[PDB]
Amino acid sequence: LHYPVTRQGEQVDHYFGQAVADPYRWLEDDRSPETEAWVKAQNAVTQDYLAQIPYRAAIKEKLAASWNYAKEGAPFWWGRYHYFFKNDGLQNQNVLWRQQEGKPAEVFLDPNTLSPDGTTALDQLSFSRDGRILAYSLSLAGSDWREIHLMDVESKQPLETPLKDVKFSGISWLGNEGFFYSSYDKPDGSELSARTDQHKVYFHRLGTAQEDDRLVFGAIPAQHHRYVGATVTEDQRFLLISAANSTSGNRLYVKDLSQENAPLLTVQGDLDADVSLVDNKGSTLYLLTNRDAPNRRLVTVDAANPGPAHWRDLIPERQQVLTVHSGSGYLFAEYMVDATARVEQFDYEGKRVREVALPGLGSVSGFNGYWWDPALYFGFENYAQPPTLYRFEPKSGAISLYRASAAPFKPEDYVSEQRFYQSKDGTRVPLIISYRKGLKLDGSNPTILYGYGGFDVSLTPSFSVSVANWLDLGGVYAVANLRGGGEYGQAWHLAGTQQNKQNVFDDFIAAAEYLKAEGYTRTDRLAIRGGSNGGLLVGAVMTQRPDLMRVALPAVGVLDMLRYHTFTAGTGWAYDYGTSADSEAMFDYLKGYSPLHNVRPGVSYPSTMVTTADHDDRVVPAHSFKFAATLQADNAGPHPQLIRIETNAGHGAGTPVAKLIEQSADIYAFTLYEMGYRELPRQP
Ligand SMILES: O=C[C@@H]1CCCN1C(=O)[C@@H]1CCCN1C(=O)OCc1ccccc1
Ligand SMILES: OC[C@H]1O[C@@](CO)(O[C@H]2O[C@H](CO)[C@@H](O)[C@H](O)[C@H]2O)[C@@H](O)[C@@H]1O
Repeated sequence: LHYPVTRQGEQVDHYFGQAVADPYRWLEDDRSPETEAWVKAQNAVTQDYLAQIPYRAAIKEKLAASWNYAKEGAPFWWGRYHYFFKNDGLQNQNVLWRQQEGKPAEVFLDPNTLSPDGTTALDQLSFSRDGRILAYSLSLAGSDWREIHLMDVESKQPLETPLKDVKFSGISWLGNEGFFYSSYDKPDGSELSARTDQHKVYFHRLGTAQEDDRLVFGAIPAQHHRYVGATVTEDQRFLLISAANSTSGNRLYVKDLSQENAPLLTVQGDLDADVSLVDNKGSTLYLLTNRDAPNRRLVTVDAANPGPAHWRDLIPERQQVLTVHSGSGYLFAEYMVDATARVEQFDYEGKRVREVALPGLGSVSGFNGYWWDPALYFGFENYAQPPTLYRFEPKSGAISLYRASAAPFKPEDYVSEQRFYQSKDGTRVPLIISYRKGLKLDGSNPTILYGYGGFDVSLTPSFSVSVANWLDLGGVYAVANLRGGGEYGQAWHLAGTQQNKQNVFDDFIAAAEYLKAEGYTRTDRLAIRGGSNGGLLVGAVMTQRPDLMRVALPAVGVLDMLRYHTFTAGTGWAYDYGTSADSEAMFDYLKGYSPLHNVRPGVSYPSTMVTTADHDDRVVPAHSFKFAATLQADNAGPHPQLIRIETNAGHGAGTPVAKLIEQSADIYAFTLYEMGYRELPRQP
């Protein structure tokens, strides 16, 4: 195996006076011909390696055939039409259809006709109140940047010129006059890696040029924030503006639109808690918050004097984490019970109406709608159960099947069991293990252990065609609900942040030890996988315990923990990670686990396939480039250290089906091949 030559530069950084060498610093320049040439060379080596795997084509065909079935989402009613997304089976992007009573359904907006390779994706959709205009945002090549387009709803004709430089933005209409959106000024330098830290809310009035858009929030010094959002309430009475510097905690302001020149009132003026508006009933605001509530609570307050001192509990905090949805005049409290959903229906006075029975143990979607929706829809799924849609009539509580899955997977063929293993410090951590029935605990099953562990993100059961295929190939898929996550509230999250981050890695190592001890797998039949913060997870575990697994799959990972805060909106992760600029203690702790700085020459690393994408502006690909370069230079063992750079794709959202299939095929082929399989374990 011949890796491309990666030169080592002379760059040396200093942290509180301590020197740290960065030989691959030049790979951070995403626009240099040198970096572009290195990417092509690496991809060529990776493709040549994968080309030697005899069953890679079979895996890809197996995946494509099983993915090829009709899919349809819940209907959305607006104006004279009902809108719904559909995919005939293998369309790169889902298609937006619509239908009005008395007439046949028709294609309304087909993203597949917007690019030659299915890489342009539809993100936000927001109709004007009269239903005559639609504003929608599009992502190009998968980056976080967006363009907002406008179209006449009835004729489908494009209107005006698209708005540019939109990012991390919703689209909220003020009647039919125009809409609010968020944007960062175009950075000087590469828009894919340059730092952006001053998010602004603008208002676009129909019939004008974007340059004339009114600046609403975020320009004056006192309002500078890395993340800002503005939403007009359903009744058009209030404008809510949220503002934050990190992914946890936010300020919230409310402006009475009924009053002329109404001042911005402070709902929450500090960043010590997360607070969001669920809905409003007149001047009464319903807020979901973790302020003085680790597992969250729902409170109410009058918009005229909305401060925290006046918040009153409506749904008090419980032992389980709360999320609140609203629709049809009811509040739906979704609780997490060991990472699985339970739903309770409440009226706006906080009185419990009933518990909503769910089809089983898994995740739910939906239960969200307007006060005027006669019925609500919700979806249910888990690792062995493809998404199923149900219609729910809130008043009677009647539940009916709206759409059964057309997937070629039979839930009854699989086992999905939950266990709680002990981490190093004694903490019991949840683990959901899925596989085809008939499995023997003889320690030989090829297994993929997946985790994330951070940012209050909870890994609840979800159906994946790719995962189901791994199970059909005879594999075991195990998902750990590591600390750092939000499964058990804020305490669970904080136990995996800053100088406690090692707890997350310890939790993951313990999951791997449990799977081996119980006989599901063994060292040479184990692979670990994770993306973004989960990519860091894999990078840290493989550098700390390179003997623990056979295969490491870090996807779009944060791997240079000393410089991650210097790119795009990376500083927004400082609440979870801390930064090398915080103090000598934080710098030492970060350097102590930073994957890039813990690869050592002479060590034999497991087979690794680092994956990233050229338009990933969430986590710049340079993290992956420098890490892969270091592994190729330092690895002393016989196992391959490869990097696969997806072209015309980003962090992940909106990736076309065609690319998703190729990626999964490459990952599974590589994993089985590195585990020594000469043929597939089961008939494809
Ligand atoms: O191609 C299948 C791979 C091998 C086994 C699990 N896989 C996955 O892709 C799983 C299931 C869906 C999310 N996922 C994943 O790895 O996500 C990584 C990620 C997480 C967060 C942001 C970007 C990317
Ligand atoms: O594990 C042996 C098995 O591996 C295969 C398929 O990958 O070839 C590998 O091992 C060979 C040495 O036995 C190497 O020469 C070859 O490059 C490597 O891919 C099978 O051919 C062999 O039976």
